[PDB]
Amino acid sequence: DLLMTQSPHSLAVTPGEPASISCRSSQSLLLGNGRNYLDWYVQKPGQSPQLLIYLGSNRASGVPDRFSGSGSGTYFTLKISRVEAEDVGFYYCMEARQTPRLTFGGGTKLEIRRTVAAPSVFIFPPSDEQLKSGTASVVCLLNNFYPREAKVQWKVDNALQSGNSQESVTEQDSKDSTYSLSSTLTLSKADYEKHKVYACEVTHQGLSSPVTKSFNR
Amino acid sequence: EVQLVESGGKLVQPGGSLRLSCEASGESVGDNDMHWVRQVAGKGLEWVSSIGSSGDTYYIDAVKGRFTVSRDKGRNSVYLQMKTLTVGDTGVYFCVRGPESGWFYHYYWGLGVWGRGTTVTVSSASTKGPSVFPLAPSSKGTAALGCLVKDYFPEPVTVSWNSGALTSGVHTFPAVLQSSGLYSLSSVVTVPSSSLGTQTYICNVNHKPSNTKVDKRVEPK
Repeated sequence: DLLMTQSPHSLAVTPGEPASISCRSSQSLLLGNGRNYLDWYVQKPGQSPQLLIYLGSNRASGVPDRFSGSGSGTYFTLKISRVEAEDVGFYYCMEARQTPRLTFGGGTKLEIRRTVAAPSVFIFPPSDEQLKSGTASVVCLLNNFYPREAKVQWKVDNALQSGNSQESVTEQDSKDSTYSLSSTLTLSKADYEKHKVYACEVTHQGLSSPVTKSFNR
Repeated sequence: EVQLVESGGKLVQPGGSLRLSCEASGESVGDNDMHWVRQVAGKGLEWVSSIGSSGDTYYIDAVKGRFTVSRDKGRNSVYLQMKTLTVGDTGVYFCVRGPESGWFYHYYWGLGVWGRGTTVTVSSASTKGPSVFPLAPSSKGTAALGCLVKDYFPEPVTVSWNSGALTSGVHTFPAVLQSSGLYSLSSVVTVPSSSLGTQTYICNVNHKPSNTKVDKRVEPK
């Protein structure tokens, strides 16, 4: 079968600087009419994929001139001449030589580099409504930070927790290139009522030292 | 301008069957090749099947004999009948408009028009609607509040704030699978701390797979 290989799998780029992504086909995509049947698509966060380049080098309608495609035969390159924050997303090549049979490359994640931004941190106790049903979720929010790397530690009466929390992180924002993160500590009602002080301690490059938010049950 | 709308994605037992529909509006897609493309976990695109204007079909080996594409020009629609489904078939399925059938050697413009997708979940787990709890703003600038949407299956859940009027500062987090096999997520918003006394904040949760619509007031405790 025709195989489509993209490289790199991911890259991070400072706005204003160029990005290059390549696609290699196991078989030539050039047909006798001189045209290369290779397209590029982008999928931005929360959106369906959209066409960027068709037939190797032709910008699709509405696509700005920062995007260009080149190559022939079995090797193709997408270049973004000057990256902007709104370019964050996944980029896919696709062969159409076998039309109406198509094959997508595995995709390349484009991340945007920006200046360090400290998270704003918030802690939320469990609601009275949840506690009845025998469960207590404690939520720690880290809002609008960069870089992605962040450490969240839970402490209950100053005892370090392990094994009872889960994190979720947003996709990088298309305007300000930051992340937000939630950490949720799940305890039984009985365990939650055994202790008084609940704290989440956040370590991040943008903080001058780890920040602790806490509440007394 | 053509718009495509897929429907029919739902939770189905392993071994079961499901029919997806794609309805085109705006213009006829009767002369176009139409494609089905699927995506697991919001990453990766896999072409699955296509149908031409004349009803000719094409499939990847992994679905050949189990999937059947068909179309109805009078309803300006395309269909994907799936049988003997497996967990490897779970994902979001997009309908995509291709070139005019038989013309790609002369006129090929890429795959211009995609639907929003419909979600297929192959699992023996039960549908379960979420519980919605407030994340109340702290009594102690910028304030955060939110809603915790806990213990539901399958995906997806949508969250809006104040019936869509409030969009600035909203983060709805990707769902996380708990060890139980149920999903949970939070939606948070940051608002002027001075508005906490005068502005009402309501999170509008919709879990269509379970017919759950819940409005939760979130106020200072």
